[PDB]
Amino acid sequence: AADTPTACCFSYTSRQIPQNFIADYFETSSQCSKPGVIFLTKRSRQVCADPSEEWVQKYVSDLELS
Amino acid sequence: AADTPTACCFSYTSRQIPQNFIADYFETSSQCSKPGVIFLTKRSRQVCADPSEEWVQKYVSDLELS
Repeated sequence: AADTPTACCFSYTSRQIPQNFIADYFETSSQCSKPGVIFLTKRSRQVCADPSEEWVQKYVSDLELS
Repeated sequence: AADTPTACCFSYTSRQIPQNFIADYFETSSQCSKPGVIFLTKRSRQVCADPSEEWVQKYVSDLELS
């Protein structure tokens, strides 16, 4: 599907998520004013995170290697 | 719930949706770069629509007045 709305991030979480709550991730479209990663947790919550930060890169990396 | 991603339209459906498919609507955040209305259909398709189009204005008013 699409003309689906596209997910964009305008603020980012202050505080790092327990890595074992993390089920998945994606990168927000380049169409967004800001760049971002969206982590999907096990409860299926979606969280906006700052792609510059180490923990998000780590978590993304770990997710891609698994 | 937040820090959810916010929904933004980057383009608009170009065929008017038959009105009796419409289940609901929301307006996109003013943080998006473009205005929008996301219509939700009876089957749960989310559809981005130009709020400056006449039929969208109509559908929105009809939803609000019932």
